[PDB]
Amino acid sequence: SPMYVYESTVHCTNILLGLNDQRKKDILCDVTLIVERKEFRAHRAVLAACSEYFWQALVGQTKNDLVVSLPEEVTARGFGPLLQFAYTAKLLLSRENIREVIRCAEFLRMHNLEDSCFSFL
Amino acid sequence: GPLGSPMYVYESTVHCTNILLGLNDQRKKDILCDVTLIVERKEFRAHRAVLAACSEYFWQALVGQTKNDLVVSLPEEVTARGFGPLLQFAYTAKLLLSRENIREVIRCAEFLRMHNLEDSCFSFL
Repeated sequence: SPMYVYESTVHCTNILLGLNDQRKKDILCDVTLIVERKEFRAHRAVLAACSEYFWQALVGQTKNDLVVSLPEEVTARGFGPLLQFAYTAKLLLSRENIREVIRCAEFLRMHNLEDSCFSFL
Repeated sequence: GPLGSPMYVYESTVHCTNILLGLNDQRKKDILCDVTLIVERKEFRAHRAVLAACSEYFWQALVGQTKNDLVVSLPEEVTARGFGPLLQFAYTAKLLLSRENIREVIRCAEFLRMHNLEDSCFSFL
């Protein structure tokens, strides 16, 4: 009658690696975001999981090949690493893009993604 | 390549868990889902991308399915009793079994070729 329990330490990370690989090959994606004239494929469900901003942006949408344009405040240079972060749990930035990424994150209303989150390699 | 050392790092130790909870939540509310699985005449809402990442059987059944409304009938090997805990595993990283259903679930896991069960206590025979 007792219960056997398994909690996988690797599963979440492997799922995420799988989804990121899909994104990079544009396999099984469902939304095209246009960010400052650049196309980015993603899974709306992953995006809406990370943020209320994308939740409201993507919940109703009932279209073949959905296409959502982000406003001018969101640039490609700031968004790219934030999209990749949603798929890896990792941000790795340099002097070139750190400001824009942080500024993008505040527009996309990501709580407490600030200066002080970052560390040195 | 980059300008400057890409040396400014942030790694989140909650991020993955958080995504997976959001996905499981989406699944249970049936919001932002995209496939309906029919298993022994029962319906399960899910995300094809998530199934494809967890299961080789689902990968190969689902890659190239571009259509919006998607219903997928699983064969008779897949029972509701053996699949239920597996779908939940896929969505939470946790598998809870007893003597009553273990064989049925394990058998179903081999058929689906479910990933990330090898570090478990369970034999696959």
